[PDB]
Amino acid sequence: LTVSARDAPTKISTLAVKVHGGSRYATKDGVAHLLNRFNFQNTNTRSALKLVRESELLGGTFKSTLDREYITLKATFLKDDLPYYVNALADVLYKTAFKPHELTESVLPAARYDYAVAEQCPVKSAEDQLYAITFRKGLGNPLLYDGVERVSLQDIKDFADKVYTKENLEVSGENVVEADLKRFVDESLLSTLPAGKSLVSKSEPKFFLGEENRVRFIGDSVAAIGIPVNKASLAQYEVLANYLTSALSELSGLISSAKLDKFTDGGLFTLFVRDQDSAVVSSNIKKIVADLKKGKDLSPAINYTKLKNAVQNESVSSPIELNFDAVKDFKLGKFNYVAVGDVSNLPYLDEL
Amino acid sequence: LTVSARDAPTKISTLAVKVHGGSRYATKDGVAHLLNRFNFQNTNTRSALKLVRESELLGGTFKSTLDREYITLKATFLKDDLPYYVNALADVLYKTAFKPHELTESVLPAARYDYAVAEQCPVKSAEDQLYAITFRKGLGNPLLYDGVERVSLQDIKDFADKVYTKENLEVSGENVVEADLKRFVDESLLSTLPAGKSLVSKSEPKFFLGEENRVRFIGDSVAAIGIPVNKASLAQYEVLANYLTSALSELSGLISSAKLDKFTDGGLFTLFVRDQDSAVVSSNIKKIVADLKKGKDLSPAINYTKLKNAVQNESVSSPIELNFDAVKDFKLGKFNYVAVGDVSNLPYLDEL
Amino acid sequence: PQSFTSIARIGDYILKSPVLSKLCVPVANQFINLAGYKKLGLKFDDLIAEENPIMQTALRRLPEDESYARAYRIIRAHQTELTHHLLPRNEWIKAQEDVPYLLPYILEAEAAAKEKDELDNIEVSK
Amino acid sequence: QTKALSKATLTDLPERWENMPNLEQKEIADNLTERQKLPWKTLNNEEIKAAWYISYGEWGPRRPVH
Amino acid sequence: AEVTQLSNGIVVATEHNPSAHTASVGVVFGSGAANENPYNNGVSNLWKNIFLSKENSAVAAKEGLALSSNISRDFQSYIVSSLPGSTDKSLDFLNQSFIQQKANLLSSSNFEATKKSVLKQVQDFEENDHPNRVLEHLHSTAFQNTPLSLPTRGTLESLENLVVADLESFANNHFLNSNAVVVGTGNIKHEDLVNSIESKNLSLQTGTKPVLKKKAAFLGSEVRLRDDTLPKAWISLAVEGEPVNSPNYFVAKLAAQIFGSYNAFEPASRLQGIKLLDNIQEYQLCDNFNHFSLSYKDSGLWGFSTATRNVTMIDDLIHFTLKQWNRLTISVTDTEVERAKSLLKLQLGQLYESGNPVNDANLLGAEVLIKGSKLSLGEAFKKIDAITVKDVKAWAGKRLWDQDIAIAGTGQIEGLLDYMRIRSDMSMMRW
Repeated sequence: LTVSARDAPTKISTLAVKVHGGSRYATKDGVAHLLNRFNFQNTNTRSALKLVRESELLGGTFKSTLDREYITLKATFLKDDLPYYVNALADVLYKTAFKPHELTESVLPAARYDYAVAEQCPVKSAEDQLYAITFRKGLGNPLLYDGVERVSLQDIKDFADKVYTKENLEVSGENVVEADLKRFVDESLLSTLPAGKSLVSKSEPKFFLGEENRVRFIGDSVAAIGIPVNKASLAQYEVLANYLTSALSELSGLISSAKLDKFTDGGLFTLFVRDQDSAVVSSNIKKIVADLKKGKDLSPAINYTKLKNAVQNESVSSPIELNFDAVKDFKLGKFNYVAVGDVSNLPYLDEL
Repeated sequence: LTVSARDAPTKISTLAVKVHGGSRYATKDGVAHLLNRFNFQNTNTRSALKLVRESELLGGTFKSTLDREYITLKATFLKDDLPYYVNALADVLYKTAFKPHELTESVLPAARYDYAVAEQCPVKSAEDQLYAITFRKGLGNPLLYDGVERVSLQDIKDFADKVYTKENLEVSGENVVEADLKRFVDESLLSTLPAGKSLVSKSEPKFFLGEENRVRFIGDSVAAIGIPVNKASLAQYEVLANYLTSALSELSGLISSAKLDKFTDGGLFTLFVRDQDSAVVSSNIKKIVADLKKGKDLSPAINYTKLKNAVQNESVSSPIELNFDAVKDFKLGKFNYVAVGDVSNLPYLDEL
Repeated sequence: PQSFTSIARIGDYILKSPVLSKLCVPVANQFINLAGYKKLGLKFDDLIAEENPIMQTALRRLPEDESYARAYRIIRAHQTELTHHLLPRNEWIKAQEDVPYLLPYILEAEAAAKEKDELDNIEVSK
Repeated sequence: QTKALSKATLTDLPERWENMPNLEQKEIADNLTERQKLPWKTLNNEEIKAAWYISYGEWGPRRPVH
Repeated sequence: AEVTQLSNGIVVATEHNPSAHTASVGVVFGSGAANENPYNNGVSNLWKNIFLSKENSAVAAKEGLALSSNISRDFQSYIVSSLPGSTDKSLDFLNQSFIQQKANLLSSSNFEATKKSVLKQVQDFEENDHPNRVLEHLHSTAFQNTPLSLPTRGTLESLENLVVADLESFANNHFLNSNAVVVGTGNIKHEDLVNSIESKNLSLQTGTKPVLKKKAAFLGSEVRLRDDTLPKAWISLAVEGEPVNSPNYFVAKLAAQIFGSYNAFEPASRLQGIKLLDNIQEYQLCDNFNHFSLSYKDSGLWGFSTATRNVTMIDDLIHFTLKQWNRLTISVTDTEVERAKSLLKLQLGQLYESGNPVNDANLLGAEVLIKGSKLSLGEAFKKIDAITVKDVKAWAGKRLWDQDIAIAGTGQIEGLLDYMRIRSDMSMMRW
């Protein structure tokens, strides 16, 4: 129950409850996706229809987002409607109904739609293959439920009992008085959640290097590399991720995408080359790693990196605050590799 | 044009033209499968309907089978109808029509059915993953067409006149007079075929060891190990394959199956452990590798596998002529490993 | 076309009263016995007419084993009256077995539909 | 000392006793005569139904007149 | 070709084939699952599976012997196959563990493990193998309350009451010298087999099997094990057919071969010369069919089985195949008979003349056990070549035209009509 708020002279407020309950902490494969798709169904006192109708008549919307580390419950609204949305989020966390007819009618088809639209992108396929071969049963758990191991409703209730605790959540408001928000998150049902324990680890997530995975796919072909990053080398890989997709590099005509996912205890640098034929993406990824194995100076891209990091941490005000000033050179060491698509024409890891 | 036959005082003859045109020799992925499904469509002088409705009245059937090395064109018939069937198979090899309406109406739906029936068995998935991670671009080709790289009709015609050459085929006849078969294979259209090159290579197929692959799948989970075998140690692994499935071994209740695919330049020993829940598959495959990493005395199973080899060389007549007597001991070295199914609970190659 | 919330409201007011429960429940039990649906092997919730969206949602939300038992009791009732007999006396639905099983599903679907039609005719107090 | 018979050759004897291939009628009468020599609290009540029926059942000579 | 002799109590039959590389001996009894009650149903399955235990088969594997066995309606066999020089190791094994010293096989802690795996085996049969379980249900509703109505694997409710006393009781009643043929196929010669079965003085048992009090009678009936959670609809449907040693045995085989088998997904199975295909192909009525002629000792079965996913047009599939059956009585052509003759000669040649000598042992044992000898393949071909169109028309007027049928179905068989519409399809109103 960390409660932080950032005031503004502005019409629209937003309010996010972030719990550490994402796919990192999934006891079964995809129980976090089903809890996320379950989030704003009906509670004991208010139906899910009544919440949507009353919030529309009051002027706001709810959303629930799932990433690897978090489950986020966001509410965007007009500024002086704050305690309604606080009590709505508190009721969603405290007392959700967990009915089998809501599992089988509205939650499971929504999750099936989510997985069916994430399968069609070979970049997300390669990204989760990358996560799975770098970290195995920590962050390598799958993001979305695909029914490979069957998740019953009692599993969803048990996962919600595990992660919806008082020590595992953060209340984060934007354009809202902090004294009013702090008065409204006690005087509530957030202050009678179980004071469990916070599931975040302070250790290192036990990475793996030199791994390779190839999956066939009809459509675009994607060759991807991935490098696990510890905590102290985070700024260097962020300057690399902004250098490789900018005009300073010779390689962004070849690199389709490149980013760095940052967590509390490290991160993963991902690079994706994508095209519709395999000769182009093969020669491209060979050129990328052949000229990343020779060094690159990244000190041109430091100010550009400070700019992009400012514009992408303007949104959330719990960022990581890297330094960026002590980064000079990069040389590619060992890395994990994923082929997706026409895998018998994409290169292997020992050919890179 | 090696013609060989073997008489018998019986009623059913069986001709076979076997072509070195399997997946190992495929140019694009699944061209051997599409040529195999194309095989008995219509020729330039006789329709595919006329062939079936005259072969039924003469009393015989045609078939054509695909594996990694061969495309086999088999004709099972009543004994004194032999020149009809040698001219039928000669017409199929020499002059088949290759019409695009035949590609889009018969051959592509038949191949789609073959892929969809082999996709549901997780042992076929694990076997092709095993082949692909052991051998990479020769024998590790995909066996069936699944449309990841698009095969045209001109690709099928090019593969057909690449592999349907006079030096790349054998003619083998069960219950056939050999003098009359040799007289009927010349004075035919197997004399007009191009005297091309024989595609079989007497090298070693360049295996890879220590590889691992994990495939998501809904249903039964399979853990498979695979060991490439040279020409010398072929029979030690055959004795091992017949020892592990017989009642001599205490591991026969844990092993779903175990076999050794033999070629003219070595082979692959595959072992599959399959059920419906990942805890039993993990426990069993850990027990299998922990027992095989210690020694196994294979000398009890020698006469048993002499019988088994006689049995399985009654059906085929591809004799590899193995020793079986110098086989004394086995100890597992390095091996490739495939986990198909609930791969978040199946063990990795680290833990085996 | 009387809603089950009305039936449940009147019935609960009857059953929680001291006087008229002890008068009105024996005549109800005699009414149930003389109805004679139990002699055909049917519980009462098999008798509710199902061609309306409330009962279709309740039968869709009914669990899988109860639905198979209900389907067998209906097919057995049709086969019994097709022969103009009754079920034998050991096959009659007993009084402790005649439970309301579809009633919570019908009641929650009816409450959801009434809340929906109250929200569709809502009026803000401005 | 002859112990009890199998369950699954004497379950419901009084209805399949006459569809009986007639050799095993003998090798089911004799072991019941053998089993009767024990103390009568030994016997399970499946055979006491069967031993009564072979003696006193309405079959063979005790078939009804119509 | 086949030779068959009679020792002091045992009949011995061999099919010597000197170009084979395995030899295979064994004993074929004459009491399959048609010699059981509804209460010891599954005894022959338990004997099949305690003959193939791991500790019984390890002893055979150390000597290079491979065990095989088969439970059918009429017969049951127990076959030991090995290399051609080691036929007497096989005869020694079959004697010393199955015939005389069967007290180690019937151990408890072996019976319990085998009974547990047989229970698991039939439990996975009854809920996963759909065409064969409706063929067993067609048998169990066509021949009901007669001994041919029993499933060969047994029943989960029946099998869990079995003990070792039932197995040894069945062994005493049926594993006899009067009931058994000792078979030898592969390249074992006959004189060596009789010399080594009189060298050892092999004797099985000395009684005589009980004779069943009622014969199998075909009852026109139906059974519907419908299950809407399955993808397809599996339907078997049959009339009473010819038993073995009929004069109309090969006419029934030929009349089933006229309509043949079909697979919707093999392109050379769509081009066959059957006139049923150009009625069921236009709307894709079925996935597959096969027309069978099952012959037993008492009675027989003649019919077909289909699996279809077109669950809305099951009744027209049934209607079109039964209106094709009517043509056998009325208007079967010369050409259909010649085509079925050639295909039947091919099918029998592939069945008998095959490389496997286990299958030859099963076939030779059942044939010599039921009729004292074995009809050669040349005489079978000369009996197939003599069939005319009038023989098919006479047989179909006798056995097919307007006869009672037996139906079994599972899956989505709501679209399958009742007994009376299908039975009224069995005879058209002469148009």
